[PDB]
Amino acid sequence: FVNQHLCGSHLVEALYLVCGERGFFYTPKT
Amino acid sequence: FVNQHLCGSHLVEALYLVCGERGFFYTPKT
Amino acid sequence: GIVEQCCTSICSLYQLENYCN
Amino acid sequence: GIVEQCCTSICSLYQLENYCN
Repeated sequence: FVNQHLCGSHLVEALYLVCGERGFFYTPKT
Repeated sequence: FVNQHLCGSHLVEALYLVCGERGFFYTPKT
Repeated sequence: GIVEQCCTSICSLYQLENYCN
Repeated sequence: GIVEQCCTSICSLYQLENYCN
């Protein structure tokens, strides 16, 4: 699932699945 | 959608929808 | 943290916005 | 940033993990 164009909710989902209990930061502004 | 128990992908989705272009941090560890 | 406030207990807009950038 | 690397271009595990805590 990671090796494609991932946007909006689809990107957030990928981060969620990859990062696990660590969590992540989603900063489309940066 | 915000005024319920929100877990895992459901919580990440709510953050995404609320925070918009600002983005957010999801830190279940903290 | 956010799990305790929004998953284990009922979430709110007030609290969610605390985690926006 | 992440939009440029993963939305506008093709994403990778390598890059996604850069945004994990």
